[PDB]
Amino acid sequence: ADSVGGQQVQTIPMIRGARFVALFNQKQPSYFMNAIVSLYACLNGYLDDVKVQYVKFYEYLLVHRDLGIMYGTAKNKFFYMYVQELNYLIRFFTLNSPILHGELEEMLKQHTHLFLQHYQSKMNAIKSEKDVKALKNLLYSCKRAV
Amino acid sequence: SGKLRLYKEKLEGYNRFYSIVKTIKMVTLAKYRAAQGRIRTRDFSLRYTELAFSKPQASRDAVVAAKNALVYIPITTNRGSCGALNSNIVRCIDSVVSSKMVLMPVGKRGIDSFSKLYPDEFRYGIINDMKESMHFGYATFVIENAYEVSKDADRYQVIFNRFVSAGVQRNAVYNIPSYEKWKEDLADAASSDNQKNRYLFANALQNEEEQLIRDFFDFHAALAVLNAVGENELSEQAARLVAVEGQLTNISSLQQRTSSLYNKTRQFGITAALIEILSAMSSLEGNAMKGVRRNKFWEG
Amino acid sequence: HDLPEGFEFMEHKVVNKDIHAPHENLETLRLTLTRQDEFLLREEPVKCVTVTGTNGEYGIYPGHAYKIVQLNPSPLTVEYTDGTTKKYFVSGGFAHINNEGSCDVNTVECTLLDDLDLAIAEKELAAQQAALGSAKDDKAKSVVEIRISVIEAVIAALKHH
Amino acid sequence: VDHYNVAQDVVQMLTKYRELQDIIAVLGIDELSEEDKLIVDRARKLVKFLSQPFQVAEVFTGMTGHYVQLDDTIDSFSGLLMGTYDQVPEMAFYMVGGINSVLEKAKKMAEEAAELEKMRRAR
Ligand SMILES: O=c1ccn([C@@H]2O[C@H](COP(=O)(O)OP(=O)(O)OP(=O)(O)O)[C@@H](O)[C@H]2O)c(=O)[nH]1
Repeated sequence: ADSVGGQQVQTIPMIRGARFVALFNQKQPSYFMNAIVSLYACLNGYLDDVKVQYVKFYEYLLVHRDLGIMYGTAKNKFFYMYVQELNYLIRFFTLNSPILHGELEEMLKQHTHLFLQHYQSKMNAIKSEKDVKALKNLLYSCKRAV
Repeated sequence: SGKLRLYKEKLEGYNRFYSIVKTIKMVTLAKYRAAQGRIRTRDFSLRYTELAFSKPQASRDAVVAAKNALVYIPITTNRGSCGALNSNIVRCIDSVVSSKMVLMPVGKRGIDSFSKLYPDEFRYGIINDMKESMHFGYATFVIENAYEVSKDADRYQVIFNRFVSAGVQRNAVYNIPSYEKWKEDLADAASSDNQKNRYLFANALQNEEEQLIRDFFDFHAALAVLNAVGENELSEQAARLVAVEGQLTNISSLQQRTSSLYNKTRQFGITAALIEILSAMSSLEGNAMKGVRRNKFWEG
Repeated sequence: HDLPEGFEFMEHKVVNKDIHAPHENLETLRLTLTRQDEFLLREEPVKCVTVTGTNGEYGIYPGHAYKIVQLNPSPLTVEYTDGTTKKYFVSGGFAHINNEGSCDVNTVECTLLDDLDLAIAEKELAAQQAALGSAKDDKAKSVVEIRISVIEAVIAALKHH
Repeated sequence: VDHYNVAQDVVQMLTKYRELQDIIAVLGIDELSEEDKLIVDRARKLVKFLSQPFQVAEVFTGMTGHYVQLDDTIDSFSGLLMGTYDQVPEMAFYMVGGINSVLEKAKKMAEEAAELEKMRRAR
């Protein structure tokens, strides 16, 4: 409310509120594991370096893709987002538990590092008449894809 | 119902008029506290400027003998909402109006207000964007233009606002006599016992060369202008914060008056609609007539 | 409708010593170093102050005679009774010295000599020197020479110590 | 997909423009940021570009109607959203058809403005 006029200053609470208010957009219901993981990542600051426009794309890669496996860097033994049966383990054991907390942070840290290094870097370097349109279409598709 | 929602729309606008004004209060409570540093670092630059120009003269003899032009340089704010500062300054200027009055007001509001009100005395005005700090260069720009407006001027007078405290903003006047009249008074303060406090100061200037004296005169004149604009800014931000409180309360009173009419309207609307329905119900009951009862009355 | 003069709100006036009065032995000079209506030092007791006026350098100690000095772009030294030194650099202004033991040095700009950079000062002189060669007219050359004088004074001031 | 995306962007811009209008009303257009004024300038063109003269309302309007194709509308709005026509005068979008009519009206506006300037110049 005070931000609207006066050049909003981006404190950490604001840096994370915007991501939360931009993860809330969705078209189809989200599987519990995908939703809880994404909220946890934004809660601990893994998206502070991610622009608000690319949050949906970041979430899509986290859910439907695996950057660590793509670049041969993943070290987690069992905690992978493609294991859809981890949902009940997460329900029984909270994310803030030694069983899952260690691997969860490792995956989020690795995924965040790869995304910033490879994808967002190219996004900020888009200068063309067709690439911009392709990027815009991609972001809109990811908005209603997860 | 539209009538009820008319009030709701009206209150909807009022409810956000407050938010925009509330954000403005926050904006103007940053700049007030940013310019509060002057409060600490003022009241010491103008010490020998007092001796140069401090002359508690009468308010009639100094304007009745206006042999040459008198150049007034009122200080006014660019943006409105400041309060009564500009209005008072205009009253202070209206009270001095003369045949030999030339105006070089400062600020967009000053230009617009003084251009329309006194149209054959206004010449042109100075405008500064409130982007940088009030510096010496701006003051030098005020003085240079003032001289070119009327070089053969009896006096150049700056009418500004002094910020005594957060809630006190008085009107102050720096009067700068031109070189000829200043050096004449400086000559009398030196030779004569009159003006004792200025005796040593005047003789210490007459010993030096003339160009130094002229530079001294211009330099201290600039400082006086710099103090006035600096103070007028601090009074401006302080006044706006106060004014932007008055608007909040006015917008709160309206919110309490349009809410009552909204809550009074819904109560009346419910009552009237219900009354209409019951009137129709009674009309259809009244028109109805019971027929002859076909029962065995004898067997009772 | 009489208006107050802007000096009535200022409560620190200048005290002048009547000429027909006994002398006092003073060991402290009350210095007031000011920039753009802001005092860097306020009635601050200093042992001595060294200032560069147009004629030359003046070393002002307590009891110095009444004088007005037109400063030039140059360093200014302030030495406290501790013997500790504080060096500023000024671009211009005036210095009023009173026989009562006060010195009010009002400058357009007064910056500690530490803040100034010698590397920046040197490259800037080179740029203005090229302009002075190609400076269109006499007025432009005079303005450029004003900058060079200040720059060389700054460069010389820092090279001194 | 392009049709859906363009429509949503238009709606969002119009919604934002209405909120910014309150600030323009209270603070003024000057106090809006660089981004906000670009939304304002683009949104106003959208508001006027939605208008269209119908072939049956010639008597009411006094101008010939236009029949805009679906593809032309999508492309015209898509370019407007991304600022392809930021330099076009605002009134060029008022009571016209496709983008081509906008350019023609802007050209006509430029010509008459030049004539007025020439008349003033002679004076
Ligand atoms: O031909 C002259 C004579 C005098 N003067 C000027 O008149 C003034 C007389 O100054 P003073 O007589 O009061 O003192 P002083 O010689 O000690 O002055 P400084 O060099 O210490 O400043 C000085 O400022 C001197 O430069 C000239 O400029 N030209």
